[PDB]
Amino acid sequence: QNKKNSITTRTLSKKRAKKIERNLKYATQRKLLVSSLTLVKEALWSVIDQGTTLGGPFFP
Amino acid sequence: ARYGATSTNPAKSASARGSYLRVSFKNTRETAQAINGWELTKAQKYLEQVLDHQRAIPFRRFNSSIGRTAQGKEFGVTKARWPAKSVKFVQGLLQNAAANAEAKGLDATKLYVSHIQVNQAPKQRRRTYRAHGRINKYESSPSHIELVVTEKEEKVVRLTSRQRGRIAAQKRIAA
Amino acid sequence: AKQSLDVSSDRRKARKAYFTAPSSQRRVLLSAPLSKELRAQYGIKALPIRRDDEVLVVRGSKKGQEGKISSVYRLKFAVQVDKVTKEKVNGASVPINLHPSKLVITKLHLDKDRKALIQRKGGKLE
Amino acid sequence: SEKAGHQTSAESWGTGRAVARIPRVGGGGTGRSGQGAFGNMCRGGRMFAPTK
Amino acid sequence: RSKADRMAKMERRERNRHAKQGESDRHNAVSLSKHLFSGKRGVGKTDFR
RNA sequence: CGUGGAGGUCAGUGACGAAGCCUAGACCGUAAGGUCGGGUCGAACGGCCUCUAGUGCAGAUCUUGGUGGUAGUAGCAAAUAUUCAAAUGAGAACUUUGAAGACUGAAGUGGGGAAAGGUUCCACGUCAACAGCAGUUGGACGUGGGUUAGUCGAUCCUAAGA
RNA sequence: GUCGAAUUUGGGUAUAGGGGCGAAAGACUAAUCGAACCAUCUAGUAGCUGGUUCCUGCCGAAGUUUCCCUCAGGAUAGCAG
RNA sequence: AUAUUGGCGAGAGACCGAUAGCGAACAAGUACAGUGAUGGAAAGAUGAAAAGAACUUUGAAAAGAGAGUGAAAAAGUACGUGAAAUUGUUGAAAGGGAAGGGCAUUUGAUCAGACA
Ligand SMILES: [Mg+2]
Ligand SMILES: [Mg+2]
Ligand SMILES: [Mg+2]
Ligand SMILES: [Mg+2]
Ligand SMILES: [Mg+2]
Ligand SMILES: [Mg+2]
Ligand SMILES: [Mg+2]
Ligand SMILES: [Mg+2]
Ligand SMILES: [Mg+2]
Ligand SMILES: [Mg+2]
Ligand SMILES: [Mg+2]
Ligand SMILES: [Mg+2]
Ligand SMILES: [Mg+2]
Ligand SMILES: [Mg+2]
Ligand SMILES: [Mg+2]
Ligand SMILES: [Mg+2]
Ligand SMILES: [Mg+2]
Ligand SMILES: [Mg+2]
Ligand SMILES: [Mg+2]
Repeated sequence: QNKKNSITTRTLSKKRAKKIERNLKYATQRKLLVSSLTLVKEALWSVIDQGTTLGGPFFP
Repeated sequence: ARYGATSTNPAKSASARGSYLRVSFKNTRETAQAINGWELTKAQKYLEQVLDHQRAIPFRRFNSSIGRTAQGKEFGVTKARWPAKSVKFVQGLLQNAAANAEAKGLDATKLYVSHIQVNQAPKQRRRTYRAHGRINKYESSPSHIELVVTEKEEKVVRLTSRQRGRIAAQKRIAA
Repeated sequence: AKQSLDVSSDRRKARKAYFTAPSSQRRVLLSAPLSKELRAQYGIKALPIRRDDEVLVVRGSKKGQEGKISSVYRLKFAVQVDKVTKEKVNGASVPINLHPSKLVITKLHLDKDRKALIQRKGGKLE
Repeated sequence: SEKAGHQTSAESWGTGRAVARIPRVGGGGTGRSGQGAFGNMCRGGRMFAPTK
Repeated sequence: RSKADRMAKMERRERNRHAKQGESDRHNAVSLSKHLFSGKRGVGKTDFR
């Protein structure tokens, strides 16, 4: 019903839903055969990877 | 998570719960039953009147040797009470449910209490000393309360050959 | 099958020994094999892992990642490699506890004692 | 162990005491006091016909 | 600090349910009291009034 | 017929889900029982030939643990007594100050000690549990501060005694 | 009821269980006294009470006889395989 | 050459598997009781990894609702599985001083087999 897309006591757990998805992929294979922190850190890693004279010989 | 009952199409529902609440299980069961099925704002105004002692909560199951009142007549009973602690806990959960529905964007004028459930929490075990050096239990009976509000919205027959022949004859007779 | 009368096959005793082993025994317990190139270069198969050597992860979800050993947490039978972490949105970084038998040493941290260990295990460095 | 279930100080409370006549642990101040003892039907008691 | 405080609060819950006055309240009730369950009262002096 | 464990075998079952548990579903046995489907669950377990036993429960005022009805019931009525405003606070019959009304009535509901207790004293913070209503208060919870002797006692003396 | 003494009372001290102490009640001796409390021998002793855990098939009784003087407890005959 | 339920060091089992097995698998001869001699418990299991739930929002707060972590939160420090007694909600039904059970059938609900 959820794939097709009141008060009830019929709910489907995510554990069972993931198992149904996995088993359906098994059946399909048989039928055929028959992060901002990460980006900031990498950006920082990529980034880091006559003259002049003032005063003179006298005591101010 | 894991309510006693859920809403199909949860996009039009909001829920609230409170666990291990140190309030009388029996009084709260009667309060939640007085609320069950109502429109939300109507329930809130009713509970305010109950605290004001203008209307009353009917006591239907846990009511042995309760007094009688004239405010029970609206619900067709004689035994009704005004449990303040229960009403305040239930009002807190109702306000939370309304807040959740507003955060979801539900229409507050169409919300009604589609589910409300009171279960027994684990007991609070005090003891009392009694005559002849006895220890007796002296316990609190707390509640788990949960509730869901919801927006209110608005042939093959097999005939025998005899039956088929009768129908065909009827059609031939008729126009 | 064991032949010595001084060795025990008792599971309860073996597990108690593992879980109450002190730090010096845990060093030996936390050994890691060498890579193919290092194995050919030094002529030895495995060494007790230490703090400054470079490893390759060869098992688990972090397989194929490389880095330098950050710490050898003997109290929890694990090692932590500086580049192998788990990150949260609030900026938190938690090191992954890796077992050294699921690692491979790619660069050894050599000192006098480590060279002596290799040579007494039969190594042929340089 | 041939001492299993017997290292206990317990005695029956007698007949007509509105409780079963199994021997019960004496003393006070702990949950063990008053509990049934020694019997193969009692928690912490001696098994019937202990293995030898 | 906040994590350890939350840990201590979560630990407290069963003793609070048993209504202990604190960590130090370890009063133990006996299972049965002999003075309450050793009655066979003749015609004469009793153990209470 | 069923159960814990043992020898042999089915190169037996199992992460495409072992065992356990729930089940308005299915079948086989006169029956003990066995078998299959669905749900839940997560790591092991069965058929057969045999070996072995701490091997099958409704009772024992049985044992240990858990839970009902009674029931929001009995009751929370000794010791003459409370009331007003402000403050604090999410919240005040019960905290604090003030305003009042009373009481103990010096053989005290006052001021100190002995035995016993051992920090309960006092300040700051502070309310989950406890204070059979309540609580912002506490002899509660958390962290500290505090007991100064040549002259007060012990210490010395002997008593019944040991 | 008694209330200035055969008075009331703190503390120290003495007497310990087949013992003590008793203006004598078998009182009292730590809610324990016709026998204190604690551990052990000890799972002490049964004329008696209670209980004693799966299925089905087939077979299936016993108060009627002698005795140890008689009660008690046993022996013997019968009946069921 | 014999003994050895104490001490020290080892190897094992057709043993028990948290009401079992030592009283004690755990800060157990502990906590607690008693003037004393003595008496004497209960109590093991999140996850591979604390990644033990940031952030927003309602609330005085505990908390809730979103969000997120994780294979899983039908694992949330009440934490593996999660039975029964007992309880709540929902749905269906029955009820003129008990209920339960047997034979048989009506009604309603629900269901398997056999379909060449
Ligand atoms: Mg009444
Ligand atoms: Mg008393
Ligand atoms: Mg035992
Ligand atoms: Mg399964
Ligand atoms: Mg048995
Ligand atoms: Mg039973
Ligand atoms: Mg029976
Ligand atoms: Mg009984
Ligand atoms: Mg019981
Ligand atoms: Mg009343
Ligand atoms: Mg009064
Ligand atoms: Mg006066
Ligand atoms: Mg007066
Ligand atoms: Mg004070
Ligand atoms: Mg109170
Ligand atoms: Mg304090
Ligand atoms: Mg045990
Ligand atoms: Mg669970
Ligand atoms: Mg049930």
